[PDB]
Amino acid sequence: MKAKELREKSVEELNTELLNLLREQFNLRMQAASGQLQQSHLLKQVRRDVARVKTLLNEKAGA
Amino acid sequence: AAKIRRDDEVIVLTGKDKGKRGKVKNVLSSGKVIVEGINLVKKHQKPVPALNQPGGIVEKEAAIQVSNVAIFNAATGKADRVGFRFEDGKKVRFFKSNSETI
Amino acid sequence: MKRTFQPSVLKRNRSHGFRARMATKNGRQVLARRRAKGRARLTVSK
Amino acid sequence: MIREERLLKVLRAPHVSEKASTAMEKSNTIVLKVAKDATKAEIKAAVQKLFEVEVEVVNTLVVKGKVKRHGQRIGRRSDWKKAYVTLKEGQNL
Amino acid sequence: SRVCQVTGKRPVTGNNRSHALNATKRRFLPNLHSHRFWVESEKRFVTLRVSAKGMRVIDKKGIDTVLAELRARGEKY
RNA sequence: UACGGUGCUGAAGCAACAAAUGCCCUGCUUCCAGGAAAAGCCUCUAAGCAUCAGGUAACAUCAAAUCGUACCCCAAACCG
RNA sequence: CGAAGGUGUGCUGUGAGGCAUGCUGGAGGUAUCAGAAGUGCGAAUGCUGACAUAAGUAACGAUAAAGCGGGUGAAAAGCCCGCUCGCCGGAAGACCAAGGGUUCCUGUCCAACGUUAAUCGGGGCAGGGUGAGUCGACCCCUAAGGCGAGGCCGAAAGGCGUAGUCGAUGGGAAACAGGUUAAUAUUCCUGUACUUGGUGUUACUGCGAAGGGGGGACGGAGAAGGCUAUGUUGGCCGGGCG
RNA sequence: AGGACCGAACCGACUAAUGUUGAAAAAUUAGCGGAUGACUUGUGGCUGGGGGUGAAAGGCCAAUCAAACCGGGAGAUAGCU
RNA sequence: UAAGGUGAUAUGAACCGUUAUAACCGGCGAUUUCCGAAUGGGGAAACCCAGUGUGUUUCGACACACUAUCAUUAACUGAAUCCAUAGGUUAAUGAGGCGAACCGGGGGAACUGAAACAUCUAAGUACCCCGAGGAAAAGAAAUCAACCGAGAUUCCCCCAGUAGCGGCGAGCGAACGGGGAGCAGCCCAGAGCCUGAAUCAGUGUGUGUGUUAGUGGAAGCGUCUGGAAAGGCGCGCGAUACAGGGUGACAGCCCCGUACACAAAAAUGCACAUGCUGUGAGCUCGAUGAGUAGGGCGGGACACGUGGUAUCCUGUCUGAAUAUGGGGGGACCAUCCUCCAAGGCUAAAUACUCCUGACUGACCGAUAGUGAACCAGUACCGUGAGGGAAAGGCGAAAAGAAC
Repeated sequence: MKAKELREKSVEELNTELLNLLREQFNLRMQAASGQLQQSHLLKQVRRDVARVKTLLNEKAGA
Repeated sequence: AAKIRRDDEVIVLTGKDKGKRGKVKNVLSSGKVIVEGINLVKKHQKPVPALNQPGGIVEKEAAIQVSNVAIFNAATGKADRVGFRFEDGKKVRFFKSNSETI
Repeated sequence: MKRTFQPSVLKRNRSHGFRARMATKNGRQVLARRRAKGRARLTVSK
Repeated sequence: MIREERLLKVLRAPHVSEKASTAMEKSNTIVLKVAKDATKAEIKAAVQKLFEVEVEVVNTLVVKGKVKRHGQRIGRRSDWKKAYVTLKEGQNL
Repeated sequence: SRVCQVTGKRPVTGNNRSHALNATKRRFLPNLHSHRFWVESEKRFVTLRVSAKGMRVIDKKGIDTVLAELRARGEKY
């Protein structure tokens, strides 16, 4: 997912931005630190995916 | 690129297994390879009180050097060195001595 | 008996601390020698 | 108001202990590890909006990191912040 | 500092020599005086710290040319 | 009563006298050696603003952030 | 089919030395003839490391002092519990500041640390623990003093200093009782409070300063008077009649 | 009233003994002086090396003082060991 | 580029990838908390406290940006005072700090040597301070030479431990001239003719080459000892490749490489070519650097210590001629020769190595070589500046010892 994020509008990367943080990131920090979450790789891939959305969002907004 | 690689059948050139064929299990970035049924060490490990306890003397394979193996030709039935040629933009390996692409 | 080192953090810092080495020419040369010698702690700050 | 991007990064873990446990089962307070730069307004707003409960008041201490060692190599852990979040009479989590 | 504002005369260094030739360090100082110069073109008194041969060169070159040199080299008067 | 305690219940709960180096007291008396400053605080107005702004009073409501808080501290934890 | 090195033996040269070989070792050595030297150690109160000697010797850190029973343990003079005994009690008690920085509390281990043993510990390992509108800091204000735009001065670096700006050891708003944790509490809980700002409504209304005045605002000693903390005794209440 | 008197805290340090590879690189014990003053103490500040400060001893200036400490000139120089 | 990866101690768990959007390598971007010149004010560095403006469909609270000083320039304001200057406000541009050596300049010791010591030496060294560059500095004759000539500066070898200076002690010590490295000349003080004429500087573009990833890269088997072969023995092959490193002992032919031949989407350094802008060629005529040269006094630099001392620099007092003129030619005068100060620019030869790459050593091999082969400027010591260690090697492979 790098062209897929590249082909939306600024509003839609703000939506999937807030959903990467909201649904994914926070619930996996809370789920990870409360004994659950066997699958730990999700933390990494979510974090890098927020990096992609902020990158494309900085590239799309202005310069 | 790398001459001996992952799913490949080799023969062993030096030591304890000289002339034994076998398939490469994996290949370690130390420049070593683990080849099945070849460099068998008799480890004996402790039954850790965590998840399952085998105990005993487990006979594993050890990593031999990449330079101690060469891939088995099977058209001549001997060891053979590997080169790299280009075919249709693909860098392919080929056997030396009959020049056959692998 | 009353030994010489009677510690105070405020006098340690006002005297030999970083904002007090940087405050003058010669303390900046002190910091330059401590960085050049390559030193884990330059001043005594904490 | 506090933006939601800030407000997600503040809460970090629920704190499990016996002081925490007796705080929940005896005085409505949930104890949780927060961001080190998180203020009490941020923690209150983030529990209001991320566990959808009603917070009465927050009390924040900062816990100092312990100097451990491996072998003969020391190291301080890391300071964190712990928030005693006193909820109202209607709560579950 | 003791610099003539016209000629640029710093204090220089030297030796007190004696009759036994014992060298000692000394400073030769310029004859710096603070004199107030009437400029007719501006109708004002510009006060300068001149030497006593900065006044010779002001008497010869004129005060306007000298002030043009000080304004030229960024000496503020 | 995992004898470690844990809950429940709980009477009287007054007076006299003595009394500080603490309080009235930043007082009072006295003495020369003649005993910080600036803000908060209370007031006065100038420029300005004048049926606005501001001030006062009552009521309501919101806010009071941040860092320290363990433990030793005449000492086996500080300086030796 | 065993190098250097190490350790013995035998032979040999006038000597420094050489040669052969057993055992250890486990991978390098080097003829001859030349070349270059960090080229030869017993001394330097030589430098560094190791190991002796006195020597199983002095000592084991206040002459406040211990005794017994029981428990745990592989093992108890020292740990835990109990009963006695002694010591401090204007301290050897309690609370802080400075300073330290997890030593606090719990479980667990006894290698080293503890001048002995240790099951114990301020030791090792792991987990826990520090909750504030009212306490303190930050903050507002300043003293000594620092720094200091401009500025005056000075070979350069820089010195001094005006406006200012910092600087507590001083001045400035407000919370007490009771309960609770193994470990925090004027912070948590219960009860009862108080303070300062913002905003809104309502009623009345002249408000307004890096400006004026007051106040803050402040010595040593002494003397009583009125109190309180606190204590003693009686009354009351509960228990005892040895 | 008092650089007043006796005497604890507090500041000091006159004598003796111990200690002198100490419990301690200056103390302990028993006595001793001052103890409302030219006192004592906390916190901060200022003075710096031929310089400070000194009720003056050449005392003190981080267990160092007839010229601190650190670094450098520097492998000073040593007709001496 | 790729069949394997998610850095190490350091294994695990959870996964990603295998013909291409795993991972790894490179170019260009994005993010880049706080402290630090630190720059909004302050401060005990990594913290405390703001102001101003813009925006925020819960705008009772948030988010972003700007706000240091100084120099220069401009605009608007603006005292004593009328005009005006000082001052004030705002904007634009630049600077500030760090860094090992080399370089120029401002200051500048003493121990030591003289077998004492004061002139002298050490020594314009150590050190302090300012400034600059990839080099700096110097530089285009008011220079030598010597009646012949040379032709800017810098560096090297002689000259030559020479002439000289010297309590004529200790010591200091040239130039002329010769041989080389390198070679380059110009502009303003000034008008007219004439214009873009060479010249460089700033940029675009094109070409060539280099850097930053890479690609291909020859040729061996049998037998004996052995734990293991690259070793012994026997027979082959490569070489524009027998530099080196690893592989279970010593490998040209096992592996990585080496010789050799190629490779860049992008960013770049250098060199040509070329577009634009700025800049000025060339001709005639004129001018041709005044508190200056020189002097008196004091001091310094010249190899030269005031001496018979030329020359240069100037703190102080003075003070010309200005091409029918002036400086020098080692006191000084005359004759003769040579040159044109009081304005400035200028490449190369030259000096150095914080840092990068490749290669090399009759350099060291763990008490050596860096203080530091190892998580070393660390532990530790000291208030501080500062001082400053010790410590490498199981094995071929952890098969690192089940029971």
